[PDB]
Amino acid sequence: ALAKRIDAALIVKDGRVVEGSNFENLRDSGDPVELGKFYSEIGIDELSFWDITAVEKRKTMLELVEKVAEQIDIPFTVGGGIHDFETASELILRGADKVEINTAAVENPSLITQIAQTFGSQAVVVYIAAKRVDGEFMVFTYSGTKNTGILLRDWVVEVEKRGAGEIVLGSIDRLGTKSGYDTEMIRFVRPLTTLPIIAHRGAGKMEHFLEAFLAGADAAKADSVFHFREIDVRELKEYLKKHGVNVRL
Repeated sequence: ALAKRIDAALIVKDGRVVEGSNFENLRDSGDPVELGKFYSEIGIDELSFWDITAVEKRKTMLELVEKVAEQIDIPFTVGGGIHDFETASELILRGADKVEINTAAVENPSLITQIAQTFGSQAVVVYIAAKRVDGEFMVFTYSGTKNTGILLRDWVVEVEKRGAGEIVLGSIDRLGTKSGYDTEMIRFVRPLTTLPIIAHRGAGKMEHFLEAFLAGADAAKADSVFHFREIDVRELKEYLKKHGVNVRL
């Protein structure tokens, strides 16, 4: 098999973890590099960093990927406000395994192609934020707030065609919610693409992850459930492996 992956997402701003973590065993529980590193040691397969720095942003983001590339041994993705090829190229550049684009991809899909052909499809992740609108899955930009009018089913196909290597599927309705991943959305998207699917939004308990993997997800991304210690990563992996999921352990 293919191993299923568990991803920790970190939101960062000015080199800090926005809202920190409860890993007080750490020297600075709000340091993304030390927190990233610590997750890699306890059983997280990949890391994700989303930057919301002010402009200050480029230097901040470059310093982040430099310090992470040097310290951590697992794959990592860096996003966003990465609006052009040059910024993307430079971050990959500086040590990021992948760049994640969302609003930029929708507004410039050719941006997927450009990074893909210079660095390979494996270097490009497109975050799709989607929401049911009148019985239809629609793609949304600007953190889930702007209805683009594009069907999920069409963007998924287009994203693939342009050469993305992987897709985050984030259920806007589940933002903040704790009651499971949107497995019906996962199951909708699964037969449309052979790209890897990373589920995002909704995780509350270990069983949620088993459900998303049944749904066809190749990876499951979570953040605050991990940071706040609601779910222990080791315990999550031992639970998945006990119920037949092919996880890293």
